[PDB]
Amino acid sequence: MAAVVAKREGPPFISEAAVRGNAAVLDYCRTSVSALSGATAGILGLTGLYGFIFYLLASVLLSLLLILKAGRRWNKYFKSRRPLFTGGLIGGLFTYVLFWTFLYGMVHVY
Amino acid sequence: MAPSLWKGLVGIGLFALAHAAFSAAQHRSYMRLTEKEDESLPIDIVLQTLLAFAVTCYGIVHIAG
Amino acid sequence: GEVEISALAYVKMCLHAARYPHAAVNGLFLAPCLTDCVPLFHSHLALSVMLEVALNQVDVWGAQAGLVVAGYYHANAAVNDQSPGPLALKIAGRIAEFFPDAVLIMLDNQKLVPQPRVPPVIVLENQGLRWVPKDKNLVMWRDWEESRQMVGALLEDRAHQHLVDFDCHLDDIRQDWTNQRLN
Amino acid sequence: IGDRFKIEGRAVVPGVKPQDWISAARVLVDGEEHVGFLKTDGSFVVHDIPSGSYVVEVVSPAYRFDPVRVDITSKGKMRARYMNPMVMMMVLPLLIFVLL
Amino acid sequence: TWEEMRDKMRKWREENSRNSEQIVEVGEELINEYASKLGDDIWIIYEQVMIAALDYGRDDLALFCLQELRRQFPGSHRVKRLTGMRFEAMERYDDAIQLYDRILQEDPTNTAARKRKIAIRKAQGKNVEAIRELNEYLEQFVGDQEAWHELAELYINEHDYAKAAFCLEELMMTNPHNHLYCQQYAEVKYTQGGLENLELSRKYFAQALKLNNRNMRALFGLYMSASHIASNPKASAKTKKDNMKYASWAASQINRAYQFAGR
Amino acid sequence: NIRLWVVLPIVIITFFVGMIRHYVSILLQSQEQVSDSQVLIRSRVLRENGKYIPKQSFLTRKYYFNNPEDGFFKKTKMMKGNVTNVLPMILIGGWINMTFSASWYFLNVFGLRSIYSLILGQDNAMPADTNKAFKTEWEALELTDHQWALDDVEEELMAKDLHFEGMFKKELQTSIF
Repeated sequence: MAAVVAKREGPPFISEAAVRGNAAVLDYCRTSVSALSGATAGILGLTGLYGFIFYLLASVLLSLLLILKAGRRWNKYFKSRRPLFTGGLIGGLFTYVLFWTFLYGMVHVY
Repeated sequence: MAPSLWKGLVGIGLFALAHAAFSAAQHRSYMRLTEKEDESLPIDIVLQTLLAFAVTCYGIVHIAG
Repeated sequence: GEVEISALAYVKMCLHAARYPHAAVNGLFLAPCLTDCVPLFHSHLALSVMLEVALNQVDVWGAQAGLVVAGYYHANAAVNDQSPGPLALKIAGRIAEFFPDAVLIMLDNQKLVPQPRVPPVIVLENQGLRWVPKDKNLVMWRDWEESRQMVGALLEDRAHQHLVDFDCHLDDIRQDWTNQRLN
Repeated sequence: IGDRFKIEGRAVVPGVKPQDWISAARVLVDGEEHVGFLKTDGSFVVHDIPSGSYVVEVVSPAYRFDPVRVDITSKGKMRARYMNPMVMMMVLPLLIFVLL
Repeated sequence: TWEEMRDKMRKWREENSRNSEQIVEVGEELINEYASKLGDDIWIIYEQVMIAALDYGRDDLALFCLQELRRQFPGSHRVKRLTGMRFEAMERYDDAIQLYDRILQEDPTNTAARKRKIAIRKAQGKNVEAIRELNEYLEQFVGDQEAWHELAELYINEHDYAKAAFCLEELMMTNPHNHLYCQQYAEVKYTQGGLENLELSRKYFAQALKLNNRNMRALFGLYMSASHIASNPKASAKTKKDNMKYASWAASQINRAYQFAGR
Repeated sequence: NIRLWVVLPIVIITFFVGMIRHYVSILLQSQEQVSDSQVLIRSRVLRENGKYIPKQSFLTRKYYFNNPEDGFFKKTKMMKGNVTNVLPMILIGGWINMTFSASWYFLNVFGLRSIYSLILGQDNAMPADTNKAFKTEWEALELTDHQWALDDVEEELMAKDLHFEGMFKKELQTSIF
């Protein structure tokens, strides 16, 4: 209407909205992570110390999937590069083990 | 991955979970019920576990959105 | 002077004027000998900048045509808008040097709510630079039958935008300055 | 005879089950191995126990029966003698304050 | 549903356009066709293509589904808004006044009603009165000075240039990234032209020209900004020649433009 | 043995909290001041933008501010729902108590974040302004007449980059062609 013919063939600079968007994307990602974490737990049932090890490996695969969404845009379409991969999953780790908790279904966790 | 395929493979992950559930049933059965405690991780079961992990991987991948 | 130009240009001008939702636009008219015209732009639509580049495009495209500068065949707003505005006033005033025999054109625009097809071609000769309405015989729509026919056609055909402009070239950098093809 | 003496005196009977007391009768010292009653009613009466003393008792699966000590005299002198929600709620108010 | 078309219209509508005659015609057609395959969405969905008749006026089915809603709408001001729209279609100017002003006496929110109110007061071209109205109303309004934008559009159409470029600025501020709107206010001061004009105008103009590396409008825009606004022949050849080298820089990108035009 | 027959109560409580969230959301769901507040927001935003605003524009706005701020200050011269949301904890507590490891309360405290997140797939959950306006506005107008000088300065700094960068702009347009 007003500036009807504006027709922006492109939006403005990267916006904190979409930043938070991709961020929560990573959040639900870590969610799925903790999910697969309890999953592998059940797959082994072990509360064994190797548990947190497989959890590490999981988060590894997580950053690897982040890489799989590469598009060469490491910083470009995804503002930062390193801290993104540094996804601070500590509390969800708790969750993940909590996930592992139900993995106890066989015999495991008491 | 494809989003319809995403929901499908997520369901496939849950299905592998249930397969493993029946498998662990049989395993603990052999162990205690059958009193044959040699019920180590069935190679089939371990392979299914790894496959389900990978299914979850590609699932979340497509689940990026 | 007697001249029969392809008002298909002004036809599409008014077509967009409606299409630009019933919206008034900028429109020109000139040639070495009057054959076509040019809807200038979209609404209140030639800036010091844009009007300047208009004159630029004029010198060039008419140099690209060996043309002769005449003036504006533009589009007002009111349901039967025929009088000019200080904008169109200065338009005709400056164009008085462009050509010898200043005239003016008129048409109704009741399509604010409506979607019309009436042949509105009217002439008001700018005698002494004042748009004195010429004898209503001169205010005529030649082949008003075929005129309104092609009008309703382009309406349904939506070809109101089938033409481009330097303002389209403006409203879109890469766009054509006329869409010089049959559309 | 003190050296072996009867079992009676200022007796009493809490639960003596009219026509039913001696049914499953228990009364003695463990000990002074003998039963004491009087079937005509069951009224505890025994004999033949040494002097000094002993506590005795009467019992059966009936819901009123008891012990009593008896002091026996060489003189034969009859002697004797006798919330989950609460924990949860405490937890809840603190959590509400923390969320606030 | 032809969910392809479903999302397509969700967008088209969402695109907030008005080229709705034939497009929205096909749309409302498909709506009438497969509202079954549509479901809950139609609750307002077809409305989009529907509101085209608002302009267009295939008012039979329009008013028909409209009353379908007016019932489904369990009697709220929004159906009343559609009602003001139809009274417009019905040309029921004073009756639209009745309806709208009444809703006002009931609900004060949708000045879109009052929008149409001033737009009718001046629809035939009574711009001045309804314009002062729109002034006091934007004074009553608080938000999308996009409204105030078009207001000032009318204003500087009456050559109210001062407050016009003022609001142009204010808007672009509210639109911190007002790239094309930078181009706009630029052109506003162009229409003004002048020394302090030149300064602020070419400033925003090139700021976006850079910012919109595709705005060839803005190219010639900031260009003529410097080249004319203060640059009237009394131009100081120190700064004039400086900006003239920059004009040669423009002209270099412009030979390149002619080249990419050959491309 | 009885494992699952008590276990499933976990998921029971899970979807139960889900209902709590969504339902209770519906339940909580179950003008002059506004315009003034909008104006106040605009004024704050205006201060926030300042830097973007050009100095000539800033100065004009500053004149508008000086006339107001003073003018603006002159113009603008129970626990029910909390206890409601809380008591359900106690109700479920007594319930599970009757429904009696402690994994009940454990998973209870546990699941919330993850579940609720995935559950919705989302979170599933006058005078003082006047004085502040005068004070802040007058300080802010000085701060942003400096920002205003910076806004205008942007033009001059931009100028050289734009000048040389015009060929690069032609390149950028051709690339976006």
